Amino acid sequence: STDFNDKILNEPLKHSDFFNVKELFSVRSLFDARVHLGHKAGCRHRFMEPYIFGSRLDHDIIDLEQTATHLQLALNFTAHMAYRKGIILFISRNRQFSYLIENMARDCGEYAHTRYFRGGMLTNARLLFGPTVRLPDLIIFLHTLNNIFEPHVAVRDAAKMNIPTVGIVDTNCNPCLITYPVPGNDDSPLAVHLYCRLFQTAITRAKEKRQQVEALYRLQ
Amino acid sequence: AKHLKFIARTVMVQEGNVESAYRTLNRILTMDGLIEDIKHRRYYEKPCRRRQRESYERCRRIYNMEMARKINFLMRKNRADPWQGC
Ligand SMILES: [Mg+2]
Repeated sequence: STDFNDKILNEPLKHSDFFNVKELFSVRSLFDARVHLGHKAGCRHRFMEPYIFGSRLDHDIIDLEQTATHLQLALNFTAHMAYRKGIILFISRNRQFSYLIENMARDCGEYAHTRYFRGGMLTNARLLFGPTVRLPDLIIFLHTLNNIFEPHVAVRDAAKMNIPTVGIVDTNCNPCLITYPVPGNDDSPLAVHLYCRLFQTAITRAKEKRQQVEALYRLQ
Repeated sequence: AKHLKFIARTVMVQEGNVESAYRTLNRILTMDGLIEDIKHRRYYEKPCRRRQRESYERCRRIYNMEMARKINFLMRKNRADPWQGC
């Protein structure tokens, strides 16, 4: 058990990019997906200024260099969690992409909550689901805002319950409590599809690498 | 008194529909504020009450114009739910 854990769990933590997530994307791919388009300058959020490249005719432009760095970190974290077999829950209240996100979750073997987030799903989880339920080990927000342009209550609840949160934060979002913010465009279908594909690929790579490493260790 | 008669506030009836003529005249007086002015001048509105009423009407107009702007802005979003079910 000791050696197994030491060589399985802690081995990947010794490498900058163990799962090679940087190859999954490039600044050009994000640009082509339009990850760099934000809302009007009037909708801008005070905490999203550091990630905004500028304002092109009252339209904010998200610094895709910072997006690339943040996306690297978020994808690496997600890959490591999937490798460690944690529960990854995808949250998004964008009804335009509810179906897509649910399908991505089902395909990648993780969970999704794209519906009306009932109060207490995380803070009252033991009562709602059962005393032995296992809460998600990572929450990935494809849209950190609810359908009234307020932060998803899941963000606050995840911070409360100490569940790390990856999250795509647009120029009108509040990245303060999101553990791994990925400044980007969460409203374009192209951008949302790119995010879904990236997270799906990273999680699948992590799971398959976990299986491969386990087989390598157990066969010897 | 010293002006010519039948030029001010005079409307000509078309085809004999005095009801339409009176409606047009009433619209004219109301838009010019004469009806409200007469109603308010029936009794003396003391200056403080007049100022309070003017301020209240200005605030009411600001609020109504802003609410109408919001309604007209959001009216487009009264479409059929495109993502019904999901
Ligand atoms: Mg957005």
